[PDB]
Amino acid sequence: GNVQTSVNTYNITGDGNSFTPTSDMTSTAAPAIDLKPGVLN
Amino acid sequence: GNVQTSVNTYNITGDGNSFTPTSDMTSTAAPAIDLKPGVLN
Amino acid sequence: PTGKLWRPVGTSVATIDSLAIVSDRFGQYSFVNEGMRETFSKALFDINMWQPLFQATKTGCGPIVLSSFTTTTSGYVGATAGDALDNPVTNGVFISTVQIMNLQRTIAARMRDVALWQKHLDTAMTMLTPDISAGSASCNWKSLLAFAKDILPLDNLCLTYPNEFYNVAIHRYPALKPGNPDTKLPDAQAHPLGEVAGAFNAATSEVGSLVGSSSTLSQAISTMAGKDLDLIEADTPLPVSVFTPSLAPRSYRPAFIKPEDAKWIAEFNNSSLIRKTLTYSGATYTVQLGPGPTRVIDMNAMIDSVLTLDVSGTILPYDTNPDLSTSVPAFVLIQTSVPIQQVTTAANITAITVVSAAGASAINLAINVRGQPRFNMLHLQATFERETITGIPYIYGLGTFLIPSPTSSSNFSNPTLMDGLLTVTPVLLRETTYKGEVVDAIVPATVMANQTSEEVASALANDAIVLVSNHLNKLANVVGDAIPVASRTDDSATSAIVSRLAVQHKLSQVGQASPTPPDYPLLWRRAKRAASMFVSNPSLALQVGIPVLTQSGMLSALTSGVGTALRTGSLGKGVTDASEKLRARQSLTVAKQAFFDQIGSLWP
Amino acid sequence: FVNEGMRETFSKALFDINMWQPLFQATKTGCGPIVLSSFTTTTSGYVGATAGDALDNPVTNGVFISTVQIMN
Amino acid sequence: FVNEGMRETFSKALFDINMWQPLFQATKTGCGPIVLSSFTTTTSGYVGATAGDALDNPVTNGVFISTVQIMN
Amino acid sequence: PTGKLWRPVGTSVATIDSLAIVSDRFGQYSFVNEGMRETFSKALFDINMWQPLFQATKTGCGPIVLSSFTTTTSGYVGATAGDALDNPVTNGVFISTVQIMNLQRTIAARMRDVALWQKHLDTAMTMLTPDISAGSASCNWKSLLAFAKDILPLDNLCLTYPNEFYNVAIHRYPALKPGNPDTKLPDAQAHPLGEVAGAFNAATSEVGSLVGSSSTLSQAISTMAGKDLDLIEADTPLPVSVFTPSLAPRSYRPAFIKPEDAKWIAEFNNSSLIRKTLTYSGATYTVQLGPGPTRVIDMNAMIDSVLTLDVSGTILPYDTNPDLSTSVPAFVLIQTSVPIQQVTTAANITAITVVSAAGASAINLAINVRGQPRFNMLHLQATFERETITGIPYIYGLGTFLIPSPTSSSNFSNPTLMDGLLTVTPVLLRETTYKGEVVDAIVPATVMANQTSEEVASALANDAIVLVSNHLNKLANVVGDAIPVASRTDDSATSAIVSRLAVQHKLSQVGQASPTPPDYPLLWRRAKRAASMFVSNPSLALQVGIPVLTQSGMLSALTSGVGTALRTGSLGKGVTDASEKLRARQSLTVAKQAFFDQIGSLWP
Ligand SMILES: *C(=O)CCCCCCCCCCCCC
Ligand SMILES: *C(=O)CCCCCCCCCCCCC
Repeated sequence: GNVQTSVNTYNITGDGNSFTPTSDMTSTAAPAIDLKPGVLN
Repeated sequence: GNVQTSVNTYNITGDGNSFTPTSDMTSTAAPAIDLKPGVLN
Repeated sequence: PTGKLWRPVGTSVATIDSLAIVSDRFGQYSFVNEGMRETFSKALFDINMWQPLFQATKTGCGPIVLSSFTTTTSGYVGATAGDALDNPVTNGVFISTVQIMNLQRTIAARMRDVALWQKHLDTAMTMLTPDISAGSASCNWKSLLAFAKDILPLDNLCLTYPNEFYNVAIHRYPALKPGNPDTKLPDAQAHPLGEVAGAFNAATSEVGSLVGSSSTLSQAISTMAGKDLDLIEADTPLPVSVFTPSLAPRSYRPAFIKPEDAKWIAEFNNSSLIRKTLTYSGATYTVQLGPGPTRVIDMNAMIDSVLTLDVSGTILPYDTNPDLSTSVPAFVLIQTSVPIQQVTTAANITAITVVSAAGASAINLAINVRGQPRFNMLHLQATFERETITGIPYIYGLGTFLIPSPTSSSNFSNPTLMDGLLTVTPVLLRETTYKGEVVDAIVPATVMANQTSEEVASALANDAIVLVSNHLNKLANVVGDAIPVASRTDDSATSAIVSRLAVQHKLSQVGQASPTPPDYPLLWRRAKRAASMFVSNPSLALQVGIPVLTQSGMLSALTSGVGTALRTGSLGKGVTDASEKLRARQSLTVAKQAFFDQIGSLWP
Repeated sequence: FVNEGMRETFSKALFDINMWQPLFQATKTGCGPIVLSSFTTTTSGYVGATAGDALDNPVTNGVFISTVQIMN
Repeated sequence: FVNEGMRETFSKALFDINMWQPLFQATKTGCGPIVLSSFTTTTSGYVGATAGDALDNPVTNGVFISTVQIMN
Repeated sequence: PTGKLWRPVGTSVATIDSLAIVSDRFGQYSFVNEGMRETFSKALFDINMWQPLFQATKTGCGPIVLSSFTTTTSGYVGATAGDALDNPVTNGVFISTVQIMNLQRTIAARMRDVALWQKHLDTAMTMLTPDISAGSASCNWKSLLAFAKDILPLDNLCLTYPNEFYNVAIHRYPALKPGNPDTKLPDAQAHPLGEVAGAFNAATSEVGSLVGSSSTLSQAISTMAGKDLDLIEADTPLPVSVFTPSLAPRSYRPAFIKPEDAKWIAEFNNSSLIRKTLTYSGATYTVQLGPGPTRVIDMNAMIDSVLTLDVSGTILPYDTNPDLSTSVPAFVLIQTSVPIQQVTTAANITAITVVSAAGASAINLAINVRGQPRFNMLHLQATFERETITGIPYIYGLGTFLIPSPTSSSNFSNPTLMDGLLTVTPVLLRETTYKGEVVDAIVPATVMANQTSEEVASALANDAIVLVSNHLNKLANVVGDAIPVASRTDDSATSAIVSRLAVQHKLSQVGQASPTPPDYPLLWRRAKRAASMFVSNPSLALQVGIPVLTQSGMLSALTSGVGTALRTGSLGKGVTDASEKLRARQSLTVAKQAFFDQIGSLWP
């Protein structure tokens, strides 16, 4: 967790972070991208 | 050896290539680069 | 563009650093690309539809326009300053976080509202199959209505709002055509809000149904790429993971499985009996290894599983040899010095551990079922672990009896309780088993036509064979499903094979009088049953002695055919037998028209 | 031709990669953010499946991706 | 400061990497040829080991590499 | 810049493609960066020096200026169009290929020329040690010359060109100062072409010798990073490769090594004798396994090597028990059913293969050396291979006797020829052995203080122990060499350890009366002998029961100290005992001055 500083806009051990799940926003990237023949073109 | 074409200035199966060692040019890249403390600075 | 919108925090000059997610009091504006508006519009569209029921019941709050949750900001919109710099969008349409919240909880709140009514409308709608699939068929409206006026149970919602549900309905069922006000007659055409979608689902007589035939293909394509049917008979080490083995616990009946028919089970084929002893819970019992060969589960070549030998309904002759009664049946390991199948007498058996005994002797576990006392269904059960048997060259799991006192009566009995239905369940998928060894990778092609009739049915839960069977089985349902390997249509599957048989039978003819020009009508037909026999019983392709199917070419061939075959089906694949299929649909509409005719008379 | 929706995919695919920007620099791999506008072009002509039907799709300065690009 | 000889090394090191250019593109890894002139700068001042001795090395527009760069 | 020079083939605009290696009729101009001119100048400089001898002998061809092989082209110079674009060099100095050929074969041709003369100059120069290392010391020139006028053998080249070699010499030996022409006296200072280099090699009295102390450090630094001394007691699997095991074939004396002192060697500890038989080359012989325990090389836990059991000089009592004579000694494998150390009688031994017999009985292999007939040095020898013993749970290599007829005489003999010096040579480095198992990775920290006194000396050629010994041994020479672990200087090595002992003894004092405040003068001294005992016998750190050295901290600690210790030595590390070292050098120059004094008298 050693301080970095600019590489990325947020420090991990940074001031006032906060792990806190909300039933409201179910974390998700993009897995189901459609590529099948008919659907991709 | 399938033809490529531009990726690199030479085809492998290209016309008139030639494997032919010469005692004169002992093939060598750069392994002994000096990095030791005193010598790198 | 896509992602959240950014703007030059440093002003004017927007470089790959003078940007910053334009956040604020509303959250962060995320761009609403063209297609993502199709969804939220398609979702809201399906809600607006229920407009007449929202007013009737004073819920709702007016029609939900998607243009109430968005905005018209402008800036650079990407996933990160760097890439957002290449998407300068002007007056794009973004939805702020706090908004992405309402368009969400609104579509959710309204979705409940309608989901309910929409359920009442249905128990009444489908309650008179408003859907036929060949030609038409009416049912004089008066009757129809005066009829449902009955059936519909007193707690629907189609009785409290008839033409408040009817107006919602007219937009979902192009069956109900409302009578036009200024000509007081129907319309021929039916205009339900789902105008196009409903047009493209009708079972078009030319080819089954585009919506069907289309999916049955994309569906198969999914599998083909997914599980990894491709590469099904690849000749080279493959991590068991590549076979996604899951929910895989097969059960048997040893003490029957021949030792050579399945490496994981050796037998004590010795002349006389081998009565040994062991102090178990104080009391001294005698393991028997009776008259017959007593096949025992070998421990090596046994992927740390959960062996659960069930002993039930199986005979328990404590009636004759009284010797048998009193002995608590129990699964016991047996470490032997000299390798089994070379272990002659008691002094040979190193030690014997009762890995799991059954409390209470053999005269409480019984239950008379017509003379022949059976075994009250009970499950003895070890939890074998790869390394608990480290070093130990010879050790065998045996579900025997543990007699408290061997006698002359039990001199021809042989108390192996293995005749029971044992159920091994691999508890550690990563490691498989093949030909008696434990491995981490299979070599597919090796397991083809390499097992015998029963060197397959005797496979050990999650072993190459059982894996190279679970695999073919998927590929077997892709062909069975998508491809027409069940009609005289010499399909892409049975076609890939025919080309192999030719190229094969053709070179076997090269050199020597070549008195036989390849057949073809006979080859097409031979490969048709080959591809067919596969779809039928996927397994066979593992058994030595199966015509065509087991030559190295096929399968590796088949799949890669079936492969490209699915990636071209078109959409109208349903044209196959779309004639009798059609004629059968007209058959149904003629019978359903017959129904409407009674609804039409009984309730005039 | 790269019709509207087909850009949604390649953008949605690249979008999921750009996301990992902070890890690409950290580990000196990658090579900067991948903009889909680096593989396309702005040609213009008639775009169809066959001369006959392509004649009814005069597109001006549409966004097409050349084969060798559809490769990268 | 990056004295003359110390540039020989970092150039000789980068030179041995640029060589593999045709394999970096082929396999879409890499990120273009690594020029040592991308990690340095052209500052100017006095460069020594300590204020006292650095005073006798006035260098103008020398080529220095900043710490965070000596990192990349 | 570096590499070959490129130029815009497309002209003017030079982009990352409009470039091209500027080749031509001379080959390709490669840039001659600043430092690379230092070499070719330093090489030519050492040749020009011999100018006076080139003219004298009409060879050579004038002084070789490096500016005759180069050119002054200009363009972009890199390793590839892409990167060469960022090195626009104007009028740089490049050497064309065909030139890089001459500057090569010239420096080579001339190098021979001088290498020869330069050898004659030497047999004459060093033939009067022109090098002292403390204070000065002359030797009146007349004598000196009139002296070498003798010694020098008639085929030198310093007699054919005295002051043609002398002029070359004056530039290499700042000992010979030529008398100035216009004052006819020396110069005090000596000006040899190697002005600086020769100044920086003199053994400076402040600190031994910069050229020495400097290298002894960079040398150690090389090793420290190289072999991988760092990570020497790492606690985690490490590929044997990480230990670069080479030239590693250790030899023993089994039939002496206790079975528990080295897993790879079990013994037949059975009551009576176990005479077995075997038809070898027709004739039937009897392997004995005589009276004593007969320790045999186990086959499992035996990395497919090249076992070569030598049996020589060892007693061969065919004199007493005549039974022994006639039996051809031979290394034989022995597969037993029941595990050895449980193998009682003959029926237990599955089979016995004569993997390598010695032609001619035991009465031709003998040789009387004072009554006690010995064994004419001969080497029996198998080539054990991991898998040739697959499945086979029990099998042992035994260098026994193969008696052609067992008798009462050989009832207390026990013909194990294992007392001979066996030499196993791992023939497949990738696989190591530990505690009796064959592996591909070691866990260093595990092998520390885990062997016993002799569970080390009994290690098996290329086994963890022998690897975790070959490793410490390097690290042992880095400290022994660079660091001063052999004087009261509480060096960086014995210092890293002291800090561990403190932190260790300090917490063991925490909780309870803490009646003993840590010592330190006693801790420094205890850790000094700990670091010292290590440099001494690197091995010890493997034996259970060694003070300090075997606690998990140390070593892992030591090395990482010694590590940074080398990366800071400075240059004047030689200041250590640079006093007595100096006083010893003056001692030599005083004795060498004594020599010059005789050269000065005898040959006046
Ligand atoms: C410093 O690296 C100390 C360790 C703190 C974070 C390490 C990784 C565990 C937390 C993950 C944060 C990022 C997403 C999980
Ligand atoms: C096509 O790839 C056929 C194989 C011919 C070359 C493959 C690699 C063997 C020759 C190496 C050429 C490059 C340096 C060895």
